[PDB]
Amino acid sequence: ALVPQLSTISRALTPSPVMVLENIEPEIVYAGYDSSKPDTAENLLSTLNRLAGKQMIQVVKWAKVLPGFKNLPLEDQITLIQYSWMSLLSFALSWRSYKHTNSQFLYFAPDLVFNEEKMHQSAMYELCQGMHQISLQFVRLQLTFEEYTIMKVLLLLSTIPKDGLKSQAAFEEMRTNYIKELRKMVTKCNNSGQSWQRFYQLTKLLDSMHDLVSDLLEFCFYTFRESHALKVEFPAMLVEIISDQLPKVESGNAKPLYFH
Ligand SMILES: CC(=O)[C@H]1CC[C@H]2[C@@H]3CCC4=CC(=O)CC[C@]4(C)[C@H]3CC[C@]12C
Repeated sequence: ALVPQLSTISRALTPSPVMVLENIEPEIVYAGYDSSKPDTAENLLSTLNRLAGKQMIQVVKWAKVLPGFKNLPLEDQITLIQYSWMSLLSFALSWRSYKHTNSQFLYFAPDLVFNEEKMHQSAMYELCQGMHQISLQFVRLQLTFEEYTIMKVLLLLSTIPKDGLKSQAAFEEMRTNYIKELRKMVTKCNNSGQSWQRFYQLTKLLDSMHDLVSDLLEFCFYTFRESHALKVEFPAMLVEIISDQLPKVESGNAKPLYFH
């Protein structure tokens, strides 16, 4: 007589959150690097900024379909993306470096791979070495794609306003759920000692991104404010993001969340 509103088939066929993360992972983006131009800081940095703007367009499309993110107030979704963008892009850079070059180079894009020489020419050498160190860590830990996709969501949820989000409870719920995903993901089959040791390594890695990202942002805000004198160009997307972030971070309104 009445139509069952529950779908057994639907629940059974719905993919796990981890499988969804794999399904929504953005496709690789090209930098549009032109080797006919000289490899001076002005050109390399402008090209990386253009690449960043293209990558952020895809990050936003990804965030729209990230399981759980839609549950947070809109204002909070926008805020987390703005506070975490540098952590997401630098972590993804190490991932590509790890997968495409065994962490021997920094794989910004298929058409723009930095070797030591480009790192020096970029005038961002020490920062490049810092992102490279994360890539090297991926090799030591043999980071898996599943672990990486969960950690990336955790990074999106790693920095919040000192004040607070519109819904701290909604945020905590999502953050706790994804930490649970990582927790289960590192569970072996049966060996708590090894399982906790790896969870510790992964969370220590996540934590280490805050100091790296702070240094990346210091340099970013610096080149941004002196873009005219330095001739470093930024695409509309980055001007929007940085114009919002710079004052908030510099006034002490960004609060990093740590595991340790
Ligand atoms: C121009 C500048 O200040 C540099 C310093 C840190 C650099 C960013 C470092 C992380 C990064 C990784 C990418 O894969 C795309 C470009 C970005 C997002 C870089 C764009 C250029 C930045 C913002």
